Amino acid sequence: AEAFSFSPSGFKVSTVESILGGDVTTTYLSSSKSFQKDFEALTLFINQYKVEHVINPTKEVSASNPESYLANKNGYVITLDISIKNNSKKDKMYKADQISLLGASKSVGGSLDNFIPSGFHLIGSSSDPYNFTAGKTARGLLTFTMDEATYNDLAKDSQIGVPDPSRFDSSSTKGSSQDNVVAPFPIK
Amino acid sequence: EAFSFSPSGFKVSTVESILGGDVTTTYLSSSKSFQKDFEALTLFINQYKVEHVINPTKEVSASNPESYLANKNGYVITLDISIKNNSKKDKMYKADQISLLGASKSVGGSLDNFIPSGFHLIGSSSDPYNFTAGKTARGLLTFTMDEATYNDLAKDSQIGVPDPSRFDSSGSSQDNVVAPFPIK
Ligand code: NA
Ligand code: NA
Repeated sequence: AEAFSFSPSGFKVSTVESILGGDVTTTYLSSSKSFQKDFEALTLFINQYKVEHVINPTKEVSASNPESYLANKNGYVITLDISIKNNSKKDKMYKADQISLLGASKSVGGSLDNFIPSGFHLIGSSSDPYNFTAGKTARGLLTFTMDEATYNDLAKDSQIGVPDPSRFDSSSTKGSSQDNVVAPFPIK
Repeated sequence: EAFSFSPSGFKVSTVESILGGDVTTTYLSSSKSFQKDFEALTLFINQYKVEHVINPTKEVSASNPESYLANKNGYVITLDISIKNNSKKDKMYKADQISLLGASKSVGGSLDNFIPSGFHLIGSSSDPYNFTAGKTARGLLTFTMDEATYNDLAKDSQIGVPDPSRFDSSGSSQDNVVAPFPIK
């Protein structure tokens, strides 16, 4: 496999190495579906994910680009291939960058941009990437970027926190009605 | 008696005043239990209580999120927290983005629900989310949930406290904290 894609072989190609250089290794790969949650209207699937260890990065990265966090230190990038299926007849909002990884004493927020090539972003609709068209399934990437200590903190019994889409639904007026999921999410 | 930050004052049930029914404090932590020094802000948890609400009897406006527990049993967890701004510049923080992280569920906080007048966490008179340089703000943060959700959290309970950097206009540099938070 030469170019990154959502296929089983394409997914193994390192966007991270293309950006940071250095010594990059895939330390964990989960190539089969590992999560499905049916909320009221949206179903979220995790199709596959990978964990990459970057040491001794060597490429130039714009200091203002959030990816630069790992341009001058070792760390890990965890890339998830996710799908959001809208089962409703109405468009629904979701903000997948609000998904987090939960470790022992640290948590890491998701990104819909870091280490994600054009063509592979999670986009609900052209009018608004956060608005998921009725009936459709959108597929794209979500990444978590961290230093080595943070990976080590998450290494055993990490979880993934997935907010209820109701947080983003203007008709929902009680925060306590949210069914926010916390699920096992091994990264080692 | 009236609510206050004293050890006995903190035990006064604002929740019962709003919901009626039968309200019982099932867990009480009366000594400082959490401190994190972020870049500019230090956040402390001074004390907290867990209250079980059974069969509320008082009317609550439907437009008030407190009404989540107007017609069901549940729990309200109230924290007394302080935020000190060690910087020479005012800093933003939205403490309602703190969450309780359970075994399989999480619950977001509120700076409004079940909090008595005079005890809100208010960073400054300009904007409650803006914390005045060199000052310490103190006030309440609550978490409201049904019984099943409490039971889930209580099995394996942590608190998630976001790095204030997320609210500072000027991501992986975030030092987001997860801390033990026993609630039974
Ligand atoms: Na944890
Ligand atoms: Na937990």
